[PDB]
Amino acid sequence: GIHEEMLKDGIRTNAYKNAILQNKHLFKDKVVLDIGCGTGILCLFAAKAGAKRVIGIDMSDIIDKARQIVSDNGYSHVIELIKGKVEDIAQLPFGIEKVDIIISEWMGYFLLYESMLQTVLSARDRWLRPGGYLFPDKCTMYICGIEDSEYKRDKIDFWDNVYGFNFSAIKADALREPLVDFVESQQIITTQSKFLEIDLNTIQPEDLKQITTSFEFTSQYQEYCQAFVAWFDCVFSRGPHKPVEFSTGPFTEGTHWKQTVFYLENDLPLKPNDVIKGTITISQNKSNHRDLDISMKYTVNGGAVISQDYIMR
Amino acid sequence: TGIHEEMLKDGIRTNAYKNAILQNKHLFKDKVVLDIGCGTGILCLFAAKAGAKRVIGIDMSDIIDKARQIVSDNGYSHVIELIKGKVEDIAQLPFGIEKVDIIISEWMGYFLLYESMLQTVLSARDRWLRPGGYLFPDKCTMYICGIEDSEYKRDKIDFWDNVYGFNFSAIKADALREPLVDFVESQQIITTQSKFLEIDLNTIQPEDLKQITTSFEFTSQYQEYCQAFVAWFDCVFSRGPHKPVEFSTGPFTEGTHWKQTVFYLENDLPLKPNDVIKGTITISQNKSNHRDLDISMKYTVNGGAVISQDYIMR
Ligand SMILES: Nc1ncnc2c1ncn2[C@@H]1O[C@H](CSCC[C@H](N)C(=O)O)[C@@H](O)[C@H]1O
Ligand SMILES: Nc1ncnc2c1ncn2[C@@H]1O[C@H](CSCC[C@H](N)C(=O)O)[C@@H](O)[C@H]1O
Repeated sequence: GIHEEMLKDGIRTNAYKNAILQNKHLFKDKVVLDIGCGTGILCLFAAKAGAKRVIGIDMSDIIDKARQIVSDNGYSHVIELIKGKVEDIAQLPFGIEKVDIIISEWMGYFLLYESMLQTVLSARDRWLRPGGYLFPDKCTMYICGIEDSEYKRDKIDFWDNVYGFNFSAIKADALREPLVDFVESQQIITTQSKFLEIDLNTIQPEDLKQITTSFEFTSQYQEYCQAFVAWFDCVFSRGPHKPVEFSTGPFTEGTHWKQTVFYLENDLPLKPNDVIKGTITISQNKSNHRDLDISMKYTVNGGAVISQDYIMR
Repeated sequence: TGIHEEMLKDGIRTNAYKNAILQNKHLFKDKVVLDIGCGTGILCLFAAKAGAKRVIGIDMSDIIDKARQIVSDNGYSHVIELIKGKVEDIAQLPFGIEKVDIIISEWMGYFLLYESMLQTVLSARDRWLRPGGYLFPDKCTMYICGIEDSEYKRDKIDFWDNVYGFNFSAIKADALREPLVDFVESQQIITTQSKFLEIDLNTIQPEDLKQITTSFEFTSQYQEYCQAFVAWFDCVFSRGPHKPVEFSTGPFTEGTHWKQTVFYLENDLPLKPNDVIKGTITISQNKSNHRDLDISMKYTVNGGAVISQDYIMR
């Protein structure tokens, strides 16, 4: 079910498609490895671009349907597929020990949740020759404040009266869950703050154990603000002769990632030119490591510190 | 927890249960009530508010903890007792209770039967339900008809012929075997509706569910191509209410969270008005995953040659 959503993600798939096939001279005779190949669509892109040898890794049984897809499209001699977790691979096949390029569809929701980032960097440190390329290599995260009163009454305030009963005991866990959904451009009531940047060319895995950063944006209206919305941008920076990018924000057409919406326990009554400045800290949950802890502490006009904690479960 | 928000925001479903219970307070008053898969306890609260003397909720997930608080918060701790565990693992009901007067359960799965709690409801009925007790709800019937759905068949099935210039037809086979759980507009229905299954939880034996064999018949009303069949189930709170309560999950009423189940035809049927599509459906537990649903169809158009298709709901 995943790969239909992936392949129907036009904005996503076309970005990878353009960055690969629009630099055929770059790819020709290179050895390419594709972390999480799935149906093999990107392996097919690299092979079509001219790669001499392509390796796909994938842990599910989708590896089987991919072999057939690749055999059907006449690249079985070029594209070699391995079933398994990257972390279980003794050696790449055929005694290959270095690769020229690493391809991965690794970005999760909120970029980092259930992402393969920690896997890509492991394949990068094990196999990527000095100066190799990563498609993609650079991500920046943004955030801003929105007016979203209709949805906050519906997903948050709803538990105060459920068929006449008082279900407020759930209200806390509703606020703790960030919402993955689409936000309309009209709802934004502030400027946008860039609060994180990952460069897979240089970022070291240790620098991900706990991420500490901050954000700043200014309100433009006298308005109550009920949530913050984050999203990430992607660049195939190094490799193409002109850069390729796609966004997951609300100013362009949607991707399957949507946006991430973070509900404020108390609405901030903002006035124009109010300065919202704050700290975000992001780390893997202590108990279930596939969960994402995200803590926020912020102020409005250097005022008292509002703090909220979120778990992406 | 994502399940229970979805369940509770399903208005058509929750109000049917709300109506079947609170509209018979004289029936429920002083009864002992059992709730299979109580969740947040909303139905227990319906039962307690209805006048029940004792309500018991069973649930295997940890949501039972939040339900304890919700019950205490709405002032029913003395009525409603909650137990954590699988119903099939409960040694005895609490307090030395050995029989109950009413069983409430939200058990219906997708396509009514896929990953349904039906066989759990039935052990709880055979273990604890007094002779002549009530099951909320007790009778479900399934319907089927044929639709015009060419735009979505081109998009969900024909998509695999060329994805970004490559040939992905190897995916096509498994795409057709997977029934689509989704909403279909009534406007697309091009045939009469065939009722092809009926379950009465008062009398059905669990064994009679391992393999269900039945049939269906519906008539085309238009000159039109038909690309899929759509099935759905209705629910009735038959015995207990003095005027019956029901809700549907079909495309002529408001949507519920179950939506509809769509069965794509490998070959489109060019139908004419008054064509008769008649067939056998058989539904059985998959051999490899027992929680997977095998669904087999063999049918004709005007008694012509037998078209047959097989599906797995995984
Ligand atoms: N640690 C790991 N080792 C090997 N494969 C992994 C993995 N973690 C995730 N995967 C695989 O990565 C895939 C990500 S989906 C992306 C598929 C493909 N690159 C495309 O764009 O269409 C999943 O199919 C999953 O099976
Ligand atoms: N074998 C089993 N034993 C106990 N609880 C079960 C069970 N199988 C499913 N359940 C529970 O049944 C619930 C069904 S969801 C329905 C919740 C509630 N009755 C409502 O309508 O709002 C789930 O919470 C699940 O935890």
